[PDB]
Order: sequence, then C-alpha cells, then structure tokens
Amino acid sequence: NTDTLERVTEIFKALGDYNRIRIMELLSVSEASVGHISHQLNLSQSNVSHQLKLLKSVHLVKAKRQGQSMIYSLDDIHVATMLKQAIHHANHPKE
Amino acid sequence: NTDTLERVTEIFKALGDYNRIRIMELLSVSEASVGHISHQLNLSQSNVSHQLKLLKSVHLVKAKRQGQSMIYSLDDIHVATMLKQAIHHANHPKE
Ligand SMILES: [Zn+2]
Ligand SMILES: [Zn+2]
Repeated sequence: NTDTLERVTEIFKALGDYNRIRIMELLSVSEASVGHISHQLNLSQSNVSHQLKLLKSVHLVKAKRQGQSMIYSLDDIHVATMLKQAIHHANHPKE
Repeated sequence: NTDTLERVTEIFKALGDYNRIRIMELLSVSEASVGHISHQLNLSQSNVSHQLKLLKSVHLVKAKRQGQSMIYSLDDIHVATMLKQAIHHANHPKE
C-alpha cells in the first residue's frame, strides 16, 4: 500500500509522445478544442478527435460544453505543473 | 516544429516503470543510495546498480562521491516537481 505511486504509473507511461503533451503545454496557458488545437499545432481533426479523448481517459485532459462547441482544457493544476517542469528540465538557459 | 519537445519525450524515456519512480518519490523528501534504497524500499543491490545507474544516465538522477560511497539525488527541482505533482493528481484528499 502506497496511495500515490499505484495511481501515477498510469500517468507517467501515458506521457510518452511529443504530440500528446505539446497540446497540454499550450492548454496550461490557453485553452483550445480539437479543431483550434489542429490549427495551432498542425494536427488532423480526425487524429485529435482520438488523442484529446485519450488524454481525457488518462485525466491530464477535460472536455466541456461552451456556447456552440466543446472546449478542451487541463483537468487541474497538478499536472499542468508536472508538464511545465518537464519542459523546464529539457530547456536549461545555462549549463 | 518542436524546438525542445522531442528532448522532452527523452525524459519520458526515463519513466515507464514502478520502483524507478517510487525511489524518486522518496528522493523528493530525503536522498538515498543503492544499499539504503535496497533497505528503505525493500529492493535488491544487483537491481539498484542498474536502475540508479539508468536514471543517473538519463538525468532524472545525480550521484555525489563520499569516499568509497556515493550519495544520490534528483537532478534538479524540475524533475523533483514532475514526480511530486504526479503524486498529487493520483489522489485528491481533504486537508
Ligand atoms: Zn532541470
Ligand atoms: Zn489533481
């Protein structure tokens, strides 16, 4: 018994594609849906119609209705702060 | 276009396994090495001499020499923030 480990193993393998995370990267500062995400990040709407639903099913992502589309966003500040710090580890301004 | 992103899958290609990051969970409050990880997580020395070394050689981990010993750590507060923010979206309890 561990509580934490035995529930983020599910996160820390699902992270493993640069496309997936490049989207949450952006969401963590500004929200887009499948169709805007496809414009901003050069991805197909068919493809994001299945990557956004997967991110959602590992709970880094959340869907919501708004006016006359479904907006997508980060589930909560936890993993937005995980995902910020992977970029920070990968881009040192001075070594 | 990516600038850095595929160097960030290159730190996801450091995760993907259980005790590997159950170690680093604990390094995220106190620093421990091969013999003492193998004591404190009930592990084995053949094994930690491959996993402390992988993580070391994929920069989520850094050693420090103390004569015939080496103490070991996370690499910086970036990777310490990745694994502790994951260990925060795994459960969400009252405080
Ligand atoms: Zn760093
Ligand atoms: Zn959370």
